[PDB]
Amino acid sequence: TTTVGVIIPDISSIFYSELARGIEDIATMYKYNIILSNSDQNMEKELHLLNTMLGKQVDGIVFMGGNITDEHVAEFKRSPVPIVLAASVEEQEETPSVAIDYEQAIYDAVKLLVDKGHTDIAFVSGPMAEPINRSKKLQGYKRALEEANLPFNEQFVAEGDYTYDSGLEALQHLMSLDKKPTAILSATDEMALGIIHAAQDQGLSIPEDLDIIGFDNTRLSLMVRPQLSTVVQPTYDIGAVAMRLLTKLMNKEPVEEHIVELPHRIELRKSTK
Amino acid sequence: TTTVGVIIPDISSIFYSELARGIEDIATMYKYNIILSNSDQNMEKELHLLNTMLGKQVDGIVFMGGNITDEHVAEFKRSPVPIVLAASVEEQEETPSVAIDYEQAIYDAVKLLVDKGHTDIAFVSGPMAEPINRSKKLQGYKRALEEANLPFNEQFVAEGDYTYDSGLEALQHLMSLDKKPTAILSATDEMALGIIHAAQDQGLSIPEDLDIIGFDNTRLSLMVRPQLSTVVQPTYDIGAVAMRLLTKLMNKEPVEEHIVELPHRIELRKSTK
Amino acid sequence: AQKTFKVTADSGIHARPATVLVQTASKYDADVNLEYNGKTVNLKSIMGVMSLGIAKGAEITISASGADENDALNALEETMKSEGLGE
Amino acid sequence: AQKTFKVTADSGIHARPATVLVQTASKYDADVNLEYNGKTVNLKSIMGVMSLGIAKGAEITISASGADENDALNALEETMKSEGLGE
Repeated sequence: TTTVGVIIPDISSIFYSELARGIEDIATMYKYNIILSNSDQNMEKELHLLNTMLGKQVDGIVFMGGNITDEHVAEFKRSPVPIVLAASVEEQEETPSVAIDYEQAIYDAVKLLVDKGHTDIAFVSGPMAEPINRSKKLQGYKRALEEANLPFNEQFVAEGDYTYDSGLEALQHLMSLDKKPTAILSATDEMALGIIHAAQDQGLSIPEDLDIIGFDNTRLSLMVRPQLSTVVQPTYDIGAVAMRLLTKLMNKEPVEEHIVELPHRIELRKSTK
Repeated sequence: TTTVGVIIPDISSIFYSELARGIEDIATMYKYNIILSNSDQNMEKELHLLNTMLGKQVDGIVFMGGNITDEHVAEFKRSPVPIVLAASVEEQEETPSVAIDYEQAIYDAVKLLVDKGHTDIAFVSGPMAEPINRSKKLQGYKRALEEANLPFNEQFVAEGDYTYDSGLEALQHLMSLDKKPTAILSATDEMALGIIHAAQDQGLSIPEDLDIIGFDNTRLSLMVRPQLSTVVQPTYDIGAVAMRLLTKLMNKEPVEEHIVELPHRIELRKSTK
Repeated sequence: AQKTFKVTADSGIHARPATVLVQTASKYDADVNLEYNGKTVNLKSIMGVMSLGIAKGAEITISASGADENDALNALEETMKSEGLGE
Repeated sequence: AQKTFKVTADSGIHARPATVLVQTASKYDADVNLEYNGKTVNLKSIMGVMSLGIAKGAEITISASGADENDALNALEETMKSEGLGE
């Protein structure tokens, strides 16, 4: 009875716990219970939970994952209940989902840095095995450079894992190049924190020696010195809009576009000149 | 069928999202579904969700809250299903609960600071309206000073709200005293982050000018410069042990002590000399 | 019923505060709208409201036509400051 | 079956890694124990294991008596490094 399942990689995540709160609030508002399950991004786990959720007779599901394959897609379509993706990327774009335009956001961030005089701009992404990184965020980075008539050099792309440590190492990696970047854009705020501190551990001054821009605008953006300039992602809203869109599907009300892109923007603080 | 409800103040919390993950893992391990609900620490909301959870025929409940009144206590006892408290304080100590000894932990932290030569030691707590702050953490602070033959002066106690901002203001408040403290113990890591940055915004050097010790040892402890010395609280474990203890109650297996206190310790980093 | 405000909250019209305002507007039969940048949406619609992406500093207008329109605008005005969103 | 290790992980024997190890020990009929500081607990017991509060640098001993005791210790040894807990 009136219950929806929520598959999420890790509820203890600063990002996913916020998305989850947004989902729950709208779920409470509309009288829906929430069965929460963690997947750790394990495909077998995700597909299994999907069938497991059905066993509990859920009325719908909100799915969050960093690797949506054609197999996930088919499973989502054949599921007897409505499914909505939140903060996730599905290249095929067939499953209703709510997120922002990651490609544009990164593009905007890079363009900004370019308009400021940067030629050697670096991008610290999340695992390239995830479409959101390799197919969206990296593409916005590529497009911005190409549009500014700048070459795309792999050396200016470091691969992190969303972890604070990866950001620390990401920075030390990039500063090891013969030609270091003068600006660094991180696919995440937590990695951006590591970059800033690693830069400072090596004696560099932010924003002086290096312009740094994060991505998401989580509270972590304010808990750093200098405070992080970041791309804003209405994380709570994505969860809310996702659950709300799901309730429309479950109550068969009119759906104007199943693929929703909430607006983004850039909050400039002190990590950029 | 095999489902337990989980009442939590705020799932987006860095602390509560970790407790929640621990609960879910053991819940998955033992085949229990999890109905998650946020209360925002609103008493009427908490008691209401309690009866609401029962309406869903849950087999047990894990409760987390900062203000457990005699009314909560009675409601927990009369509930037809087992209830376990996690990371919460219940002065009456009648309801099975899993946590650490907050009183001792604070005491140990203060004693440490004293053994180092500090005479003017400050404590930044959470809302004093919460027993864990006024009845436990503040008591450990009081006992440590009294035992070291030091007077208890209210001026060295600032009230925060767990927020990073409250820590910022907490510090500015304490440094406004005619006689400033030489060491500051925060009831939380996020408030400890604010204290450090506010101290640095005013030109002070940590640990040089001020010894700072946090509480919890969340990832936030490592994401600061200098890295925060903190009291360790096995947060994930509390969630795990809470859910595990609940399953024992729901399956009527032998229960050796309903009031569990997991061990704590202190991790010294660079925010202390 | 109608009134214009200027968002003060740093987070603009988003998250929990946005949900609260929407839940307030929903407690009335009157049509409650939210005008911003020439785009008008149902103030009782989570998707419509959050889709506007209202940042700090913006100017919005809350409409309300119906029986309880006056009560609506009154409750919303309260939520706007109650939730520290704008004035 | 038996073997001593020294915890390397900074977080010691706690959280997810602790749950994993316990879930590994549970996949066997043999009694699997965990000795530490003179206190022995059921390695299949979440409450027993996490109650020891094993920090980084400690030395623990994993026992196992029964039919699959050998397989048990073998799987656990794997989990210890698989989960980067100790060696």
